[PDB]
Amino acid sequence: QTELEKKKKILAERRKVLAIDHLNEDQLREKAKELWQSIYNLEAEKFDLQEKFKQQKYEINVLRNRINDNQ
Amino acid sequence: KISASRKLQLKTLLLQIAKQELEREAEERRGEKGRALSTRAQPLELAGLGFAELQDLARQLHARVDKVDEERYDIEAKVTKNITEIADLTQKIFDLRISADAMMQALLGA
Amino acid sequence: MDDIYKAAVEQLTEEQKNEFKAAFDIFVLGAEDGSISTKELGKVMRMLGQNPTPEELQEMIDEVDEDGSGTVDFDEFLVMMVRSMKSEEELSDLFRMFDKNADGYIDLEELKIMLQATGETITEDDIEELMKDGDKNNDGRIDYDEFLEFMKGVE
Ligand SMILES: [Ca+2]
Ligand SMILES: [Ca+2]
Ligand SMILES: [Ca+2]
Repeated sequence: QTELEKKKKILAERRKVLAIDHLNEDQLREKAKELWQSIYNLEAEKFDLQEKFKQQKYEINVLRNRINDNQ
Repeated sequence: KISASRKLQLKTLLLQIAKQELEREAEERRGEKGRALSTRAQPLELAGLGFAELQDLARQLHARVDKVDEERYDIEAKVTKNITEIADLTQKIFDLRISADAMMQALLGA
Repeated sequence: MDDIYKAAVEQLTEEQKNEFKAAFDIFVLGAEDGSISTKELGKVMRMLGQNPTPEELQEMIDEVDEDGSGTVDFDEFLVMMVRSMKSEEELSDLFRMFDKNADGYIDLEELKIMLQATGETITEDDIEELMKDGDKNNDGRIDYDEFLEFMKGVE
């Protein structure tokens, strides 16, 4: 590692000590639950986008056919 | 070969199961969503974990939020370029292309 | 579109064909050949608001005058009456359900599975003529544009 890579590595670990390191077991259980619900919600929006992508490729292909044939 | 009233009778039914296979495909995607989310966002097992392992879990969950959010941005951007070029194609293909009640109430009435 | 009107006439119960005949016979009062010229049609138009020109009135007649008489008889009158009484987004989503191999076209066999999954008992003539009505370039398949014109007027 150099120094920009050292900087990014440290500022990411600092992001965790600021959000986590001052909590007790009960205060930290509620935090993990809180963080997991964010992951669930983000994975759901990723799933919805993956399906939309599969469908666009079909619409793109059909439009590719129509231009290909109408000339 | 067959009457014009039949060929419309068949088309009305064609669109009726093409609509029932559209929304059957919907719930098949809803169940496919929960099954996928169960493997990706596994529910938490917090009982029995010590403070050391509670804190370790809270930290890797913190790093996973940032990771999944850019895994989602990368696919969000792909569907954004698709929308733009969908509009391009849909456009470049367009650039290549009395009253019953009134009439019956006037002559009769009831 | 067209043959959807011709189908609507064949579905008129004798309760409506008695309604329309009674109205048609009041239309042709004063006409010598028993049909609707511009004189009879203009009277009824004034009777409900407007006053079209003797050529705007002849355009309405020629839109349904299949025997070249310049007038409207009772059979042509029923076509007039049904013309006077889904979107591309809906039809595009349903189009994808027909195209099971997802190649962008609706070929013969994909039509038959859809037809055989409708509940009716499907005749080979039904298969034969639905593809003749749908496929207008004659290349053995219904494409998107042909599919839209093939479902025009279907609820
Ligand atoms: Ca005529
Ligand atoms: Ca196909
Ligand atoms: Ca074709």
